Amino acid sequence: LSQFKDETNPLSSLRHKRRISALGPGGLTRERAGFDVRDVHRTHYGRI
Amino acid sequence: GDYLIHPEHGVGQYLGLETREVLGVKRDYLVLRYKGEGKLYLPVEQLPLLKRHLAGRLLVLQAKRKATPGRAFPPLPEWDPLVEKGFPYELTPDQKRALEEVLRDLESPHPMDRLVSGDVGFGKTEVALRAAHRVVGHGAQVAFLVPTTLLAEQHGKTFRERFQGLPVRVAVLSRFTPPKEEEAILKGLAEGTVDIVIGTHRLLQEDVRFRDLGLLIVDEEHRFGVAQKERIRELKAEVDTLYLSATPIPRTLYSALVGLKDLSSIQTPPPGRKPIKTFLAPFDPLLVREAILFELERGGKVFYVHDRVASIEARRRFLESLVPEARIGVVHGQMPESLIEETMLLFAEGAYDVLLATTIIEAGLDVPEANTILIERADRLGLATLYQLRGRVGRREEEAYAYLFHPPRLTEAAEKRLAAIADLSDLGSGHLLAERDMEIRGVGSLEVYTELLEEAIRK
Amino acid sequence: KGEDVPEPSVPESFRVLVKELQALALDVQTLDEKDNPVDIFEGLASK
Amino acid sequence: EKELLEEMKHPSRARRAKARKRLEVVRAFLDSGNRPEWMILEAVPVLPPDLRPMVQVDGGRFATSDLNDLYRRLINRNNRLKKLLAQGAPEIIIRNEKRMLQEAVDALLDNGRRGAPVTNPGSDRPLRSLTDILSGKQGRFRQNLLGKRVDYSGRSVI
Amino acid sequence: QLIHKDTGLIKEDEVFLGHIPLMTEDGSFIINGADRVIVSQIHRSPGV
Amino acid sequence: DVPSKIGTLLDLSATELEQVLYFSKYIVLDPKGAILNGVPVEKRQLLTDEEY
DNA sequence: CCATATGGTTGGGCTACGGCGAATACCC
DNA sequence: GGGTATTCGCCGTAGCCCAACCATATGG
Repeated sequence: LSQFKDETNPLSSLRHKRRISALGPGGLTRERAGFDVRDVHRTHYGRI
Repeated sequence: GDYLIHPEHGVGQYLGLETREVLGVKRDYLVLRYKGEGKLYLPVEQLPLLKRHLAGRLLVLQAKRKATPGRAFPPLPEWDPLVEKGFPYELTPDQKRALEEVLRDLESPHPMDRLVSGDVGFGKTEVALRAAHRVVGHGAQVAFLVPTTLLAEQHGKTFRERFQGLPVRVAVLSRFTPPKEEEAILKGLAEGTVDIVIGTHRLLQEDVRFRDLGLLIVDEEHRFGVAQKERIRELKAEVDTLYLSATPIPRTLYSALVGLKDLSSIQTPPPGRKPIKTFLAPFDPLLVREAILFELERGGKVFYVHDRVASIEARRRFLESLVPEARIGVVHGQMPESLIEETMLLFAEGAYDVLLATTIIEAGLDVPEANTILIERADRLGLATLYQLRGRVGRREEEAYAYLFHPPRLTEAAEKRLAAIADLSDLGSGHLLAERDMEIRGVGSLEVYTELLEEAIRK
Repeated sequence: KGEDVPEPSVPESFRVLVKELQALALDVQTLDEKDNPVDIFEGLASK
Repeated sequence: EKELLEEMKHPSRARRAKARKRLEVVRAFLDSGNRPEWMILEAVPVLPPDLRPMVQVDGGRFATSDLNDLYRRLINRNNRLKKLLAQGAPEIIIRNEKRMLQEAVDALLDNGRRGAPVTNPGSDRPLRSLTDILSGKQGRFRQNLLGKRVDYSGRSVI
Repeated sequence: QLIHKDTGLIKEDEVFLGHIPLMTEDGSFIINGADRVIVSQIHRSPGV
Repeated sequence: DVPSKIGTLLDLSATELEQVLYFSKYIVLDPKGAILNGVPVEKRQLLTDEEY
């Protein structure tokens, strides 16, 4: 999560700030990654 | 609002009283700020614990001392014979070759800059004795430094023995010299009624004067001190100096001794000064049982060393739990020295059996029957002490056994260091080359050397 | 020099395989079909 | 091998299979003509130094081939055992040192199969074994024979 | 606060406890001169 | 490697070769007409070193 | 007045899943 | 004992601590 700050444009910096993720130490792995960590639930509506 | 003479934490400031919270108890405390705001509020019940109130100077100087030769001591073919007839004993032809070699350097007007690893044998002051009788052959004085007062005592003893019917005035000045006699000797070498001065740090500290500072005998200078080397340099206003520093500086100047200092060591240890059976190992108490069984089979004496802060005594009690047979003491120092000599005569009387010593300084005698030695913390040590222990164990023709105990194998530089300790049999220049390897590992400029040497000539 | 390339003979990669195999102290019977052990160095570093 | 065949005649199919496996081994050694006494090692080889290149970088540091320092450890082991046998030492130290020399061979061949990987002290990534030079992706097969870089090449966009 | 349980030795002592990087005014992080960024992590909430 | 060749032919395990190679158990190479404490000695049999 | 205890100075040295497998008990 | 899945396992996936030495403090 200690990511390189990107400044290709102000929008790049802003979107990089507003980016959220589901991985990390304590996140998940790509190995057992199914589709539940990939599809969009109906509760994402207006939420993500 | 008051200052304090506080005993156990330095400067104190009484700043009133503090009724503070023990968890349920309002004990009273004192507002005390100390050195760097030591904000202690001690319980007031402890009232009696409180009362109300760089080197480039010497570099260019010794560079000029290189650039200025000085006086020669011509060979004086009666003075060195006068002492030389008095030695009723053989000298090593290696050491004799080095003797007349450095005597020839005395005949040079240049500053005599010699090191010799003449350690143990047929009188190792003997080269210094005949060089000194050349030096006082022109009446010049012989400074003689030392690591310790006991070696100073022993060497001034041998000088007296050499100069019973020879008027070469030797005199000891250190901690144990009586004070009236201390300034008597100070005045006498200041008057030239003393020719040889003897002693440790006090000689560098006591204000000395030289009628003719011809000789300056330094010896095993690594433990004497590198700042003590600089104090020697302060006492070295362009004079001619002797160095029996067989155990040298750890290459902060020893590689610089290559090139300018004359590396004139002797080799070929006596075949009969045979090695001790070295056993580098981990620790196991049964091997200890076997070794002390061998030593009681020969009835000999045992060396085991302890250098850790941990209780020498409860360690000894553990040993006696293992080994109730022998009689072990504790020669941790910070003791009255009556206990020290009483332990010495107890291992002379020998009912005491295992010398639990704790320093090679505390192992500063080679008891003959001590034909084993047990070391567990040699990783946390230095090599001069190591083969001084090796040179302090075992009388000749008694095949002693060295046991070295290191379960941790996790200190790779010190690991190969102990490897290059235990490979060496005896004094066949492994003194020299082992020190070479060690200080290669220890520290690890000719450009600025000869550069500023030139401008020193310009001075 | 302006010519075609020469043609490489026994592979030097395969040579270093033989070398490490003998470093594991094993025999390799590298041969022709008629059992000649063709020392690929032809006596460069073999006694 | 006759009594292994007798076990093959014995109805115990499990011991039939075990004796069958050992029979495969001994039959392979028989037709191979190898001497099974050669599985005990005495004549340790020497790697040529181009194959173990300790070449130096600019800043003093090297291409530190881990087997070279392993070789140094083995030399110290061998000479320690040599001088220990050269003095008539007590046997426990002799046994311990022989055991340690065996560990030295074991870690040199492949570190960390028996016990932990002894790394360089002051480090925790291991000492890359000769098997590691052989086995693995960076090992000889996959690395040095299947994928490489190339000279006389180019790259641009289309 | 050194507060000895049996003595009541009361020694208040401030200690320096590290140099904590400060999120900048826009919200970034200059680290070793270089600029970092942190993408916020989602994961499943605790509970039953 | 599984199986071990010594454990294949001389019929033992990695613990047993651990004991004999790294000096924890004796294995008998000549029975010498001895006895393994009542049961006799037989070649290829492990034995502790003090009991040896 | 001396001694023994204090302390000061360097010196020198070091520290959670998947495939196969392997006991794992189990049917006649 | 010969044979059966089985069931879960394993493998794979940067700190003092004393050693001399010195002066500093003190009761018979």
